[PDB]
Amino acid sequence: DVLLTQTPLSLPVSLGDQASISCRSSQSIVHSNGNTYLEWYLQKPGQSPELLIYKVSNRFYGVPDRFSGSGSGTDFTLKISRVEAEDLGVYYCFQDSHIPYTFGGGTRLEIKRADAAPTVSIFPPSSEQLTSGGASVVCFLNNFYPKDINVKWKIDGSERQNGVLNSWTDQDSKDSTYSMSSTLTLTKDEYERHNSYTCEATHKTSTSPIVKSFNRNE
Amino acid sequence: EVQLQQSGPELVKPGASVKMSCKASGYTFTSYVIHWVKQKPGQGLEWIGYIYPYNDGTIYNEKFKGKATLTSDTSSSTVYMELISLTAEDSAVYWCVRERDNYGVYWGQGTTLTVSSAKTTPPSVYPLAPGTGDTGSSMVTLGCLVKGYFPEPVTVTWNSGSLSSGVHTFPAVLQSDLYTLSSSVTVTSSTWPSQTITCNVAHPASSTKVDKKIVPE
Amino acid sequence: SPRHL
Repeated sequence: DVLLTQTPLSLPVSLGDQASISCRSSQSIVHSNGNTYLEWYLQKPGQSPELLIYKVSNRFYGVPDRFSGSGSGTDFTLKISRVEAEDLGVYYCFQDSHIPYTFGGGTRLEIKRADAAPTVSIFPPSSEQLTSGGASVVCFLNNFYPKDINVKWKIDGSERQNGVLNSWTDQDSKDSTYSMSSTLTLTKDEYERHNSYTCEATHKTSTSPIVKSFNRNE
Repeated sequence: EVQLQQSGPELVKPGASVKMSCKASGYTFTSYVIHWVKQKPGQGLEWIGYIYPYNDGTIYNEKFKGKATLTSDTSSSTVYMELISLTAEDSAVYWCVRERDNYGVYWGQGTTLTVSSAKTTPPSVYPLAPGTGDTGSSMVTLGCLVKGYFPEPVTVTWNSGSLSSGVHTFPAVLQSDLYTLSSSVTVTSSTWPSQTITCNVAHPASSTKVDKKIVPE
Repeated sequence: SPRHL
């Protein structure tokens, strides 16, 4: 097969700045008719891919001129000028000069906005969940940047590491932030043998953690 | 308007087979080939092959010969992909996509295939309301915890979609053959609890819809 | 000419 190798894997770029990503092929991809059928697609989070560039350098219908493609031989480049928030997602190069058609491995474009601290909210187990014998404490850490963040759970002031499950959203195309959900799950029995439940969020935006807590004894 | 409409999500046991459909409308069905594309987490995008409805001619990625079979039925304007001898490696989102013209490239909405011996399990939907005695003005964040279901997908909306901004629905995570997902919504304090806030959870695999109104604790 | 995506 024609192998397409994309670099970098991910690329943080601020709004208004230029992004440049490379696609390298394992062989020449000149079709028998003389054309080089290398394409660039953008797949935004949760959507199907959108075609940006075809035949190396031609802009597809409805694609702005700040997307430009170049290359020949085995080296191809997509340049994105004056990046906008809606440009985030995974960019793929693609070839149909040879069967089987193949995709590159993708390059994730990340919008580098100004740092933002999370809004943190803590939630005790629902009464419904307690009737099934389980107990989940949830902390949402919402609309922050950059993505890296650390959540520490404490039960009665002692750090708890077992039973934590964390999940991050994709980058938001409107405000360029991330959000994450942290769920600490215990049995109902163990939950009712303790008083205080705390999630502490440590983030680049401050040297002190953001602390949200509740006491079962209220 | 060109539309490709794919069949719903599927859970199939290893070793069995599945057939997925892609119904085309809004153009001359025999004029364009339809491709199938595999999107497996961690593995980018992969082209499987295409079928030309005009004459049922097919071109396959050699990797999927003996795995995928494409067929076409012009009288119903539908193409199909059948996958046999399924393994966990076949778990993926599968897209159909119509050969482009000058106006666009036309993708179906995708079909999520899970290959597993684990059992379909409906979700438990838990309301997330602030604890008693805390916070105040001027916004309030609520949520729903959707726990213990299998397989994917689950969809979550808030107030039947009327609440769309300020919503964060978090990707599900699989533990011990059951998924857990959560969704938060942030509204002005003047909205809740004065007006109703309800998370709507749908789990097609178990034929389940749950509405959970968020009530103060 | 390839049948494009």
